[PDB]
Amino acid sequence: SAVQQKLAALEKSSGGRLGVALIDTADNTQVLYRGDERFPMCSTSKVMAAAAVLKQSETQKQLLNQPVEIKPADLVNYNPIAEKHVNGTMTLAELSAAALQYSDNTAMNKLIAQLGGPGGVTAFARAIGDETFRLDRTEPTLNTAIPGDPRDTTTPRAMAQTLRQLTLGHALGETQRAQLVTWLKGNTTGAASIRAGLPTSWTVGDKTGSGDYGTTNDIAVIWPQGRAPLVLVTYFTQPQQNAESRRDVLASAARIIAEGL
Repeated sequence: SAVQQKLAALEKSSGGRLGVALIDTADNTQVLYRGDERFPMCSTSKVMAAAAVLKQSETQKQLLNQPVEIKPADLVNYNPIAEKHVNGTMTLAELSAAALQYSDNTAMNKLIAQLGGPGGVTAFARAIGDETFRLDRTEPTLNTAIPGDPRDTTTPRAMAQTLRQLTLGHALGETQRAQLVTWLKGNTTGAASIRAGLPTSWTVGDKTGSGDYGTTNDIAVIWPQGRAPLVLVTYFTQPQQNAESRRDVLASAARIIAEGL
């Protein structure tokens, strides 16, 4: 398709490795570029951790209001929200919001612990049919994004399907699903990524991700005004360990996808 040639040309111009998966829910059509290759998830993994806690709250009705202590030792490299509550508490809801909307790494680590470790996040993925997702480490080491390293990776295809189920399908209860959508729609870190490649009139909920090897990711649900929603995953990684983020590549990929729908 014209789109796959344009995505290939974008990738060639960028010097990196680009992975894209679009699902059009209007007709369930998929557009894939390196859709079955593994990419480091980085902070896009935080969606699965939040969704797993949400699933727990279906049975533990009060779980999200459970206070969790933030101790100094819990603080890692990037904790914009947890920092504000050191030696205090945050609820599991507040921690979920912080992980998704501010990409707080301490918050993410508290969610993993609530789930009994990285194996508890991966287990939820398997439970909802994602056999590709694997979370092996905690923050910040899950962001090393070493070429060839299968730890803490997924594929664009797999993440797109899973993100659809969590947000548009019924992998989660109705209330949990809505809460996740509300959290994603209030993301604050995505203005320069997928959102920058799309019409301003479209509503977007997304979770960005970044790590070493210039890894620059964004996963998003898109509600075009007067049209079925779309799921768009864009993964991008580069061959130099100290490469700079390339959020423009994600916007450009979104723009190329928008040209055709």
